[PDB]
Amino acid sequence: GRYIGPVCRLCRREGVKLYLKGERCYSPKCAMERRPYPPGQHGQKRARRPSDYAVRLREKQKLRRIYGISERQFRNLFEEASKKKGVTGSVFLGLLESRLDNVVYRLGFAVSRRQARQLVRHGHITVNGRRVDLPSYRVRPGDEIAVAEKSRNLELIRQNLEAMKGRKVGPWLSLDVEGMKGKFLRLPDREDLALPVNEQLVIEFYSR
Amino acid sequence: RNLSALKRHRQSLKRRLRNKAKKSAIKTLSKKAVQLAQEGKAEEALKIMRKAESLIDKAAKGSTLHKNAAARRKSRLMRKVRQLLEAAGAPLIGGGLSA
Amino acid sequence: PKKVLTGVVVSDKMQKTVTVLVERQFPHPLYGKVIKRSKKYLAHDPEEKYKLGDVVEIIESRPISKRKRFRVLRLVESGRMDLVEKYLIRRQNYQSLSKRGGKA
Amino acid sequence: MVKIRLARFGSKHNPHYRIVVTDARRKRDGKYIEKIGYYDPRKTTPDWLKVDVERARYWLSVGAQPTDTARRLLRQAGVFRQE
RNA sequence: UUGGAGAGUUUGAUCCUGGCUCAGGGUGAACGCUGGCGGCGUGCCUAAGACAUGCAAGUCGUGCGGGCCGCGGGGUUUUACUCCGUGGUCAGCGGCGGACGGGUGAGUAACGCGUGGGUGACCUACCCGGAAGAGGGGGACAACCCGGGGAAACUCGGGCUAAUCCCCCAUGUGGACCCGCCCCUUGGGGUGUGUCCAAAGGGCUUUGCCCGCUUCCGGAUGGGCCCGCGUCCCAUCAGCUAGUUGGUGGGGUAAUGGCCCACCAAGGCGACGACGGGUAGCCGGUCUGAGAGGAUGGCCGGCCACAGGGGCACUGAGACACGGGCCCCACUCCUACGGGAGGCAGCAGUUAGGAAUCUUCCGCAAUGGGCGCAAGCCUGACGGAGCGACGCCGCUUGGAGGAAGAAGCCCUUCGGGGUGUAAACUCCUGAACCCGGGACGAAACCCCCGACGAGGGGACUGACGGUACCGGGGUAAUAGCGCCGGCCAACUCCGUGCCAGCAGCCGCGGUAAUACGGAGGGCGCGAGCGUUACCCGGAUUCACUGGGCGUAAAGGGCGUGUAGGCGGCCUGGGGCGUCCCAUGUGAAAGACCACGGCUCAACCGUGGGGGAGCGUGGGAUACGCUCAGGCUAGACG
Ligand SMILES: [Zn+2]
Repeated sequence: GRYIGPVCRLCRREGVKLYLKGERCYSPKCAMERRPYPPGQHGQKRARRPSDYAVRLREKQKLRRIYGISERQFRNLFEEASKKKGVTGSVFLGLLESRLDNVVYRLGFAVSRRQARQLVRHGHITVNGRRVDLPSYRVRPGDEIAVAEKSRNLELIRQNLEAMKGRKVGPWLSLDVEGMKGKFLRLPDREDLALPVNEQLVIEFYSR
Repeated sequence: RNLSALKRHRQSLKRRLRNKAKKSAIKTLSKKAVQLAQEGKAEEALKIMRKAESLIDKAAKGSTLHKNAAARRKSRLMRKVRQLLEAAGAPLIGGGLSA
Repeated sequence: PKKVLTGVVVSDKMQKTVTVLVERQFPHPLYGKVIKRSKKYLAHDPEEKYKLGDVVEIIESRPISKRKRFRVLRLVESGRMDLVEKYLIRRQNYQSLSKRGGKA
Repeated sequence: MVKIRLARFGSKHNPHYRIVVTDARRKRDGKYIEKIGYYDPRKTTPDWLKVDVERARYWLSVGAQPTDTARRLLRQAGVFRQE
């Protein structure tokens, strides 16, 4: 049960816009537009001061819910991010951004993250020549993440790339629209991420 | 529920007897050669020791006498003899005795 | 390498055999201070040479009797009862501290 | 009679062997004497077999009948090539 | 320096002490609600209870002789009888394997295990290497035939006979024992005289090649014994011991040894905890922990121990021998009541016990092992499948668009808010499912050429499995559980009324319940979620790190001094502790880093690095220790 349910309910609980739908979470309605109050009968109510755990909590959630990954995998990542030399936080984000599904998002082959996963589990994604249906696949640097020959003629992918003429791609990635390809240059750096999170709060969270 | 892996037992018996008739052989001859040196029979004593020393090494040839086993046997007999023959010196033959 | 130890002959009641007090020192496995433990090894004197209060070296040898796996190597320093006394008094104190009957 | 043979170390359907030298009487997956190269049935890597003849010849020299399959691998290594 | 989070609770209120409780991580789990998929792993933790059935070690006719059933062929004019070759089948004699592999943890607190050592106290089948030899003579017993006993299991007796079975004799390269000497130095090596000891044959491509045989030195591997250190709780267990400790001789073993016996002696151990009791296989590792430490030792690996309970030995390189033997005991079964037959702690399974732990599956293809010249036989070792959400890891139940927002359900200050982009509806993709193709693992032994060497060529052979996997087509296609007073993320209505009930702790509930029960809503996690149990953690609450004792629990009623601990200034020696260096060891697997393998990961491979402890050698000498010399500030006169 890798989630899948009401989405802009979370765009709402966190108070921060969560780009979970791509188009539409741009039209007067990711819900945060005009309705920032959280879900429930009690949305419009005055919110008491959030206890230390509380803040650490929601800040962890904001991260997790963004990539939409099951805590089980999220945790595991964090665990393996701690065994690596480097900054226990920036290194986290590194792996997170190293996910096949995620990459397809940044590469622009998909409207949103959610849509990206499907693109993979239905096999519309090549990698160094062989397809791949497992999103948890970690893309190493210098990989040729592409599109299924078969899937190039798609009413979806096609309408997406058409949009990529105008948008710049993540500084650590390259893409050849004319050929629906794209590479992973290097592990992006924190100073290269735009997230509205606070890693420190996420790390703090795991030491309770 | 029979097993043809009992022939071993069927055979052990044959060896049990086998070894037995050989060891007891020794025991007896040794115990014979010994009593001789007591009386001082410097001739036949060595005549028997010799029959002993032969039997012994012959049992080591097989599975009867472990190996070094035979050796003990030999050392324990010759040494036991010589010492006795001090009561009546002069070995007539000089068979099983270097000097 | 056959183990070699050093100690004092504290018992001289046995035939060809002598009891040796062997002191050993070492840092405690958790409390770190140097604790001093010890052991009696039954040596083996063929010629009845080593006497009480003599410091001798022990050397691992071919088993000889039940509990007597060492021969005496050489003598270190003759003439030193002071050590033996200690062994003795401790023994004496052992006669006390029981449930038979305490007196003065 | 010490032999020279394989040893399972892969996993269910992922067999990875260990050419080693050990007393006949021990197990397949048992304490060996001196491992001398490995062999991979499936050959997933370009480097699917190694031997170090130097040692391999020690043993045979000393007296260690190898396996039918084992010998085969040692032959590929060039354990016995007297050219 | 890649590493350490706390909260609730004694009061009217405060601070300290202090106990209780909780949040975390973990499991060979079990129970509840729910339950789709795959990979890998794992699954009696209790009665070491009892166990039907089947299978779990055998294999050689290139060691020897035959029985049964049958075929072919010879000597016979013919008949009967007979001779050779042969297929099948059976067992026997003999060799090798059964002492491995598989299980299990009862016992065991011990040189049992860990670690480092010793063996001038040792053995070691088959393998490897090197040296020497196989000369002559004879014997026994099964099978088989004849007879007797018994209900049975099985047994007795008489007779034949082969062999690589057995025994004699000679040769002796050599080897053994006594005695002497030389060297060494615990039973090590050289040597001299005396004495004693060897051996089988079989097959072919049969004048040579293969297998096997004998003695001896060496090797390799495997193992016996022995020593230092380490090894749980109780002192409401304090003295234990008579082969007991030692000695001489003798026995016995591969061999040291009170191991055993005889005699001699009077010893040996204990508060550095003897003995007694309780408990428990040990370890590599594993869990937790900031670490120290605590807990653990199933799966895998190493060592040990038992194979219904106890005893014993045989045979053998090896056993005191799980599916060999002798005896006693308890149990179960056959019984003509004399007497017998049994041992799943092998695989599967049965039943019992229990909270609880699987299929009487597939295969011998692979890896290994036994026997064989080989073809090959055996191989519930093993490789595979199956069952269990028991763990872990990966996967799905869809994606994009879509109202100032439907209905229904809840809340209302009745105006409206909420569930909610959620739905509906639009399009797109397409697990399942369908067709086709379809695997690595597997290349050897063998055979041929070559010299049965090297080298080269040829053949056979998969349980998994038609599975993975690739191609094509293809349906929008499971969700649940805990929780929402504080700790602790999540608040309203109603029902109720110290009731019914919750509850880890504090507590909640007697008509206004964010704490009971439903509901909407919310948080958390997701094929799972809770629960109980148990380990470590929080707990520096047994305190080495890292605690305390005026009144919180805690100075002994006081002194005396035993053992022990601890100790002043200068000089030197030794250098035991102590520190530095080099070296051997510290198996493998695991952990760690790195690279790679299976679409990822779990899982796996390969390579690197690290280490405490101990052995040996070398060094240092402040400080501790020790010996020596000297002092006077402690002490004493
Ligand atoms: Zn949105």
